[PDB]
Amino acid sequence: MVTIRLARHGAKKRPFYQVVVADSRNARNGRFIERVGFFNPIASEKEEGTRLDLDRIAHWVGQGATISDRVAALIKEVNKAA
Amino acid sequence: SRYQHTKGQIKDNAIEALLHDPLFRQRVEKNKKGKGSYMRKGKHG
Amino acid sequence: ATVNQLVRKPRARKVAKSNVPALEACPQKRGVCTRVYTTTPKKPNSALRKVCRVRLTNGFEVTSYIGGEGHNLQEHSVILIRGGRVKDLPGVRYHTVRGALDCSGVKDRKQARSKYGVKRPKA
Amino acid sequence: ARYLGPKLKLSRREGTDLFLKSGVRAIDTKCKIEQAPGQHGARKPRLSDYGVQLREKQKVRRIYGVLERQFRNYYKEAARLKGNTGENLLALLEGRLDNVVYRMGFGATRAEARQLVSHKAIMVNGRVVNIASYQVSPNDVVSIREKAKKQSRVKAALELAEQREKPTWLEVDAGKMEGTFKRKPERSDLSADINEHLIVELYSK
Amino acid sequence: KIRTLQGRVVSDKMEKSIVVAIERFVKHPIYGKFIKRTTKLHVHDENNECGIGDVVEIRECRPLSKTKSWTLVRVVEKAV
Amino acid sequence: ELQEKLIAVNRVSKTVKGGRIFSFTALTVVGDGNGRVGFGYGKAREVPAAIQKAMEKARRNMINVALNNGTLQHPVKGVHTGSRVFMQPASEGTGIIAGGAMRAVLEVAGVHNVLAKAYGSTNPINVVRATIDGLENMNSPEMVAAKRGKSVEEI
Amino acid sequence: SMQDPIADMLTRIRNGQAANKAAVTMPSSKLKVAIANVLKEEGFIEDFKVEGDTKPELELTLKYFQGKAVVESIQRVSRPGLRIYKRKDELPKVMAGLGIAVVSTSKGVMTDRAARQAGLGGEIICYVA
RNA sequence: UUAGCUAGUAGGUGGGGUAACGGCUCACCUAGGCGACGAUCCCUAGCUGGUCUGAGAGGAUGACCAGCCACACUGGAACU
RNA sequence: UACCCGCAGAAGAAGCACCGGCUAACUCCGUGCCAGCAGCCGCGGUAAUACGGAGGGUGCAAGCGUUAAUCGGAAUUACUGGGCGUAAAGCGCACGCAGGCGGUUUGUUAAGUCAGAUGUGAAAUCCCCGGGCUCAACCUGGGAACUGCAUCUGAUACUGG
Repeated sequence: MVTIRLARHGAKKRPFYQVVVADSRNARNGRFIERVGFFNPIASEKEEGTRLDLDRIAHWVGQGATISDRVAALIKEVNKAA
Repeated sequence: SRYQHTKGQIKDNAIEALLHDPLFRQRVEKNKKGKGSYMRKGKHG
Repeated sequence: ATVNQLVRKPRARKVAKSNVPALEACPQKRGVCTRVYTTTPKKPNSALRKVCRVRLTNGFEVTSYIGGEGHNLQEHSVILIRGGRVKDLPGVRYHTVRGALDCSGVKDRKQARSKYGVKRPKA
Repeated sequence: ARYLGPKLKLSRREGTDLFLKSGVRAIDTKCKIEQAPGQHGARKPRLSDYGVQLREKQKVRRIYGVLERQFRNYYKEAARLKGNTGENLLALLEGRLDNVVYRMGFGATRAEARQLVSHKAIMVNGRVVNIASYQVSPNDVVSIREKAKKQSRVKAALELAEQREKPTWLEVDAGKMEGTFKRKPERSDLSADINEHLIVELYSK
Repeated sequence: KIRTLQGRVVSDKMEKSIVVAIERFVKHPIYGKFIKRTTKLHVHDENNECGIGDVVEIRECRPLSKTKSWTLVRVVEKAV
Repeated sequence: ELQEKLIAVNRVSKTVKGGRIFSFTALTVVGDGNGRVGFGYGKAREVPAAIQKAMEKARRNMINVALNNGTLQHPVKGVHTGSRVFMQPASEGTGIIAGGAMRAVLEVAGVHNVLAKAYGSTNPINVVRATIDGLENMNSPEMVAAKRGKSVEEI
Repeated sequence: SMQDPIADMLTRIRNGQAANKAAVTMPSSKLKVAIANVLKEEGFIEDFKVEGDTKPELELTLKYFQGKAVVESIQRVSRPGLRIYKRKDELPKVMAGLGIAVVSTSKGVMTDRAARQAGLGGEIICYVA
């Protein structure tokens, strides 16, 4: 099925996660359908560090896609503060 | 390390055979003056 | 040189042969000394120059210069050989590598030791 | 990664003062500045066109402390930028920390100022920077930290900065031991004995 | 609103079927000269109607044999 | 006042009953660092005698060229015998990127910024002819205003 | 035989300009007159006339300055062998300003400059210097 | 210094087959189809995004990362 | 674990290639067309700045050299951008099918051509402006670019019909 998940990138011990509407069979860093936002867990906290696209995630959940554990938490947390 | 001579198989007398190899052969010298002595360049300039 | 002529038959990039084809684009190869011998050079030079015939791991049997002053190669010494032309001396397109496998390096160098495989003298 | 040798062999090969000993003692007492270094110096050469381009690059390198692999990288950057590639290249050497230290006059030489920098005596904007090639920006403060106000080196060095010329592009405030890199220096602000066109010609062969 | 090529009719020995050269003027990639490059096509003609030499017009439908995926919309010029 | 390079010094020769009479050619350019350039080519039996005959032959025999801010007006070609020679104006801080004999001529002409390239032969004497051939036929925006009888925003 | 008559006009200029002729004639056509006009508006030639009904004859009058030609040089670019079209960003400029291309656009023959203002490209006929 | 290749071959009608169009398969019928815009045959090769070089146009290349293909001791075949 | 603080003492940490020209850097001693060097020219036959050693110097520097391989330089396959009287190069001469090219004028068409719009040209890479690792490599946000292909609407000077 179609999912919404984090692909890892970044250097070693300093990850960085793109957020990617994939088919679930494809490998983590491989073939995605869309990119939708990002997530930096090492961020400075004076300067962004997470940005989802809530308008295009809600579209893909419409058409009937899953979400991860993490991408769920990131949606909960980017609707509290913003 | 053994000279590889241009004579084939030596058959009798080897000194007289090597005498007629390029191994030996007159060495003449370039004159530095007169009558075959022109350089373009010269060793440094 | 007419445009129309080049459409129908375009320009041939003339493709270049290598000077070291026994290597086959390996940067060295290994082989075995068949035979080791001095020979006289081309004109105008005068000398005796040390070269071995050598059968490579890819079949090719080729002759090979030996650098430096003095050596101990012979029948069946296993040696490493590299590209490198020698002029005063016809048909010799490869050098032996000194100080690699069964050529030990040169006795009593001080200058340019790395080209002859000679360890820094302890002082 | 650093020239460890005799500093006046370098100054004789250029035929120039490269500022590599401070000026407690002046230059012409110590060495022989007119005569070139080693055995065959008093004989002139006809120095070739490659020669004079090389000789000029190595003057600049040997002032600022920089080695070739690193200098070549400054040159790539300096060309990448928009501007005269000579003027840009000298901006990027007057940006360097170890130099900016010395031009504010906490070091006596660039080799001293580099030992400050490496030994964690320098902050930039509060943070301890300890690497010589750090590129200072406009409106950064550089300043000494609190062990290293109590050194004899730094006080005696600030005496020697009053006898040299003043840089325009720094505001130093020398009782505190800080100062503000205000703007990038222009070509007019720097020494005009350095030809820069020779370096650029060199690399674009 | 259908994509529709034109051409002309370089055989018609086959039964309900013709062969139709499409010309086009391509710039050569290197030398800059514009060139006649031809594109032959087997085409479905119902009614055996189209003669040899005839200008014609054709469209891409589903596959109809091994070769044909092209069917004949209308004739334009003919009998010449 | 004016700047004066020595490009090249051949030894040439002439045969006689005796054997060879050797002799030296030198080749010099002079210029006012500001759009004037001569070249001269001396011969003599000693070398410093020959450079001197060239420096004289260069001062007289010396031509004007309209530069623009220390570079060319527009991209010029030039040719003499085997030597073809293309030069192109450049943005400030290129320097004179350019060959052997070319590089001399442009420096004392007071070009500061060019992209040259010598095709063909690179015989020093025929290249400084081809380079000067280039620079002298090259033509300003004020000259072509006059030619056609305009003075437009092409200016 | 006679297979590019624009190149013929351009050569007839060039060769007259070399031989110090006041004027040159050729067979007319529409397109020759179009070009002849651009060449005149830009000031390389003094004036052209056309005479004849049945076999018309274009007579250009050539132009000199310091006892020396105005038309320094004049290439054909698009030939019959090799037609050369260009989009509006890709238009050449000739001596980095100072000469002129001549372009056939859908709004007639004009200079390179006047096709950049009008925002067109097309077949490039000829450079002039 | 490979010029003629092709008889399920090229098209038709009808049966069968496939998730699906189809000589995919079969029987009958027509005698076509491809080719100097290089068919056929031989040699070499996984393809691309890219990479290196070059002022550029070009040339060389396809290791890592990513997309597609193919293979799983060699050959053949199905089953679920 | 990054990162931060304390202790001791200049302590524990410099080599490789080159110096005849091209090419930055020169002098002694040995050797005597021998030994050897050499990328190309070439050096060496008793005063070797070219061999071997020493002293000095130049260049790179935790690397420095040799070899192999690609592009460059090479306008030496030349589209950009070469030639063919004697340097390599005009078939021994013609006729002529495919092919390429085609005088002048009006109309029409709109294939080439040009302009505009939409769709696509995966992400990474490259380039620009930023941000984060003390700096840098490295990572990353936004853009530009992907010169292409298709569809639609115009233009009609040139080419074609």
